[PDB]
Amino acid sequence: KLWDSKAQGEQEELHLLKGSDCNLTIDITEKCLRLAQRSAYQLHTETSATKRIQKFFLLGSLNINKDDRVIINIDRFDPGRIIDRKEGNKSLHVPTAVIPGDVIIPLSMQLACLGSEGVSPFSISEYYDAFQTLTKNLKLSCDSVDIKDMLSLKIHATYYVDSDEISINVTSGVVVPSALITAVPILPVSIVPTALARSLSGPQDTQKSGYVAINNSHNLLLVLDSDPKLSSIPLVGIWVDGVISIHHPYVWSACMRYLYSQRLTNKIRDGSTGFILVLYTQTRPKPEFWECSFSGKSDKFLYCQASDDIFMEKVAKTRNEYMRLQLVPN
Repeated sequence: KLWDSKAQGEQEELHLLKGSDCNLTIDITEKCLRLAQRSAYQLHTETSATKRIQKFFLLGSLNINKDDRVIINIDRFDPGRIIDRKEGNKSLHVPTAVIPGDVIIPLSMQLACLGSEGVSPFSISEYYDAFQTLTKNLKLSCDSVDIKDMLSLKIHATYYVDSDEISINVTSGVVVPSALITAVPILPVSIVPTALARSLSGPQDTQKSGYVAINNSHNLLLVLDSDPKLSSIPLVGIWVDGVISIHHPYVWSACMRYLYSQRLTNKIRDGSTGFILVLYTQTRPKPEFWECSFSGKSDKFLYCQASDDIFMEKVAKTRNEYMRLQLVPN
């Protein structure tokens, strides 16, 4: 045995939305929706044979509240640019300017023909391809763990304009990995007191994470997520700093990242054997140790949509009105 796996506390079940009661909240500022409708109507009037389906992007920020409540605050519309790689004749549709920290939400909107009770948001023809691309990015990324790389959200909006007001039915849908991480508190393991370990047990509310290596003396060495030795060094887990508890969604995101990464080719401890998590919480001077395991289906995902009507005055009252959407999964 590489270390002692005896449980020192209650088991915990990890998932992205566990702390948030499986609920994902979306707040969209009525101003950015109004800009989206304006652009859609211009497009819809610039050509007459093309059916009215506009292609835009919305831009948001990811925020996590007092009680681990995940909220996406979408407040910027960006019509986007078209670029041509010349691989295929069809031109490509891309956001205007991808900002680091921006949640990119593809926005499709169309004027409803007569009446559409059935709502199909984030259809499989486009959402499915987008989510395949998303998980492909999640498998190969070398960057720090980012909660934004863990979900793919799209919005379909059906709108109508009359002389008095603009009315819009907004259906917003998201997909995300379903994997639950089983976590068991375990007894502390000796860590080589390197400079990283000393700075880690020391004192900003910025999350950071890394990976866990082992040396000849069977002592644990903490490693940065940017260390080039990671490609073949034997890895047994991760370290995470800067959260209040294990229920913070950043922890589930880091666990998923460790399990999925194919840049780490020497993961001698994984989900079947159990791997180590060194958690440097903000409420304790020393880290907590957990053994994590997973045994279910690897490529299964959670998804859902929400929809609501909104009625807007033609004149944008100088308010900060917004629309709140929740998560109602299948």
